[PDB]
Amino acid sequence: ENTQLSEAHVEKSESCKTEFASAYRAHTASASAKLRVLYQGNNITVAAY
Amino acid sequence: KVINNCKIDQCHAAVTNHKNWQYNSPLVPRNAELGDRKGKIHIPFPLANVTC
Ligand SMILES: *[C@@H]1O[C@H](CO)[C@@H](O)[C@H](O)[C@H]1NC(C)=O
Ligand SMILES: *[C@@H]1O[C@H](CO)[C@@H](O)[C@H](O)[C@H]1NC(C)=O
Repeated sequence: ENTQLSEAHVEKSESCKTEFASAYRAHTASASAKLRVLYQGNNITVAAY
Repeated sequence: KVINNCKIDQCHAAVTNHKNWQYNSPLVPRNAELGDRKGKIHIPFPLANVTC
């Protein structure tokens, strides 16, 4: 007439602050560009959306 | 102490008074139904980022 009781549960590890993966959702994207233009014998650079 | 009219069998003995604390491994039996806490200690050697 002897008995034994057992229990357990699940938790989260501490290393989740360095090793993890992330799941994202995407939408419409923007664009940008950079150019070189030769103007009266000189090189100039421009940057714009 | 001496007990009269008894065999070596049919008797049980144990040591029951302690003055230190010990970690509660799953390989040792519990003291009572609800355990009493006495302290805590920390785990060394954390993680970090590096190059290889
Ligand atoms: C560097 O480690 C920190 C936590 O210590 C973490 O937040 C970060 O994402 C890590 N960066 C890289 C590049 O591993
Ligand atoms: C700058 O202009 C000169 C002409 O003046 C041209 O020869 C040269 O290729 C230009 N620079 C670059 C990086 O193309």
